[PDB]
Amino acid sequence: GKALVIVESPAKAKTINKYLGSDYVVKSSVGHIRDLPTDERGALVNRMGVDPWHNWEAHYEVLPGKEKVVSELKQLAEKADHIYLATDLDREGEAIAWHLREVIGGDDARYSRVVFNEITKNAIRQAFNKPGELNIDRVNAQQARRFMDRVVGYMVSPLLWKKIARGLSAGRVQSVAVRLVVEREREIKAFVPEEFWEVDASTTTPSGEALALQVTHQNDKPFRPVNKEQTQAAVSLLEKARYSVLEREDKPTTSKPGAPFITSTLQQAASTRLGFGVKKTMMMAQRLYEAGYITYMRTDSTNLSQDAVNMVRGYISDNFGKKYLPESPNQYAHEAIRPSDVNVMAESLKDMEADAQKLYQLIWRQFVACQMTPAKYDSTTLTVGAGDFRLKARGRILRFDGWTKVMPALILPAVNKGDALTLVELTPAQHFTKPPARFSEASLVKELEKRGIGRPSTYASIISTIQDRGYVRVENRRFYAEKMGEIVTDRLEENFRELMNYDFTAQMENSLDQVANHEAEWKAVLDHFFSDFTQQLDKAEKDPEEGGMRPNQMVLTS
Ligand SMILES: Cc1cn([C@H]2C[C@H](O)[C@@H](COP(=O)(O)O)O2)c(=O)[nH]c1=O
Repeated sequence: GKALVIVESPAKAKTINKYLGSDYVVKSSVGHIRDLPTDERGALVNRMGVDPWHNWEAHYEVLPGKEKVVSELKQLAEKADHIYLATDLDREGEAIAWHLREVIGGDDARYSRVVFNEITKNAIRQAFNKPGELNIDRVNAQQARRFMDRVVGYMVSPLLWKKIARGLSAGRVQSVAVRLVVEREREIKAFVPEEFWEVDASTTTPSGEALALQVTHQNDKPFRPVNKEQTQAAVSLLEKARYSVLEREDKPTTSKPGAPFITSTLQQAASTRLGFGVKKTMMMAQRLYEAGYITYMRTDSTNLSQDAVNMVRGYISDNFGKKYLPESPNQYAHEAIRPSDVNVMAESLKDMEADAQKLYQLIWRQFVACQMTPAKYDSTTLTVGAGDFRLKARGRILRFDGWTKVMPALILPAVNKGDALTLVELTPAQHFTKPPARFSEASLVKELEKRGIGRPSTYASIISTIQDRGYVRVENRRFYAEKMGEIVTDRLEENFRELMNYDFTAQMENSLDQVANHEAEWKAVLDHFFSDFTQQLDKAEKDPEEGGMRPNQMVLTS
């Protein structure tokens, strides 16, 4: 009679229940149901639940207490015509859907795998309207990832305990992420500030208005003294010069709004704008999503659907006006993270705490803004001559706010070419170059994406998973490398070159995408991975005098 619909959480079940008819019975598996534990050695194989020596055979086990949950599903399955798997659209979502279908058993024809990137009336309709099949390639991709991660962790770690210290850990990508922080740490420790000066000038227009200028050239060459004397020398020359407006240029400029958020950009914005960490932002994001307020929070696509863009353009038109609505929609190049209904304001959210509302507001503003016209400004650039010196002044005036209208609310004098300015005061100032900035959780993710290391679905885990391991720590919202973090990084770099290499790591991601798109077979990809890995691991175990990993020692004076 009725149909069975399975989701992974209660909150997701309630929201989706609002859009599924009487013939549907929604049920949340409430968790993962089944998963993995916690030249071959049976001991290692059981702890991992994967066998690199018997063609990657796995040993999945239902989770604790989840046994009664299993039987409850089987019952609902026998009294339902069709079974719908409505797990989240990403790969682990596909895998979770796979585990459900394995555990419940039955004919494959009995199953369907729905896909949706937001939980709305219209989205849930098209989802169950044209349902698809479980994509085994996306499943194979997800498991391959879990398998190699497991292999690196359970096989490299034992070596680290023997060579460095008990309790240490290793991570396929985790170690690579730690390397970036370790290199940044070392950069900062070795940086040597450099002295360089600047000179500003206070002048008067003929009328008598105040005009501030900064020295840019001397002898037509850039002006950049490096000590106190070089400056005073230039200062006393400038004190006698006759100042005049050698040139004026007025050009209209514009500023365009940013593209709609994606996982990485969202985290950075949340961290920069609201001081939210990656974990905080991703938990609220998911909470808003499962509540039906925003689209799926794991994406690297900045695209927007036709309806989404048409609903927003209408909003801009009713609430802002003709001059804010571009002629044609803005096209940036799955969907971006955006509100599900542009007409629902942050203040109208129900089950959400203050910060989850602030995040929604941020997402809302970005979305609305990206579809509005750009801001217009009238820039002015005055160039002033004085002896062999050339000075400059910058000024900007807003003419049309455009997109900045949806963001919170927030001047050179009049002079013609050839006018004489009167010197009033000369102000020298000493500065010094700064060392590279420290990574933030979000910035680190940003760096990872730039290098193609993470994936919208692993960033948060990567970030969290490299902490409380004694390698890197967050202090004042910034990353700091610990000594043990450098100790382990050099070891891995010397004895696991390929695994620590940035290009090889990014390549693995491409590698994994290829399995998902049927451009590669998962076991073959795992075999090649294991081959390179065990060759590295074998040499690492040898005594250092044969090229093996160095011990964390320090011999006497003997
Ligand atoms: C669930 C999950 C998905 N993903 C991804 C990467 C892909 O961009 C995305 C879906 O891609 P696909 O449509 O090509 O299969 O799922 C991860 O990287 N890690 C995860 O844990």
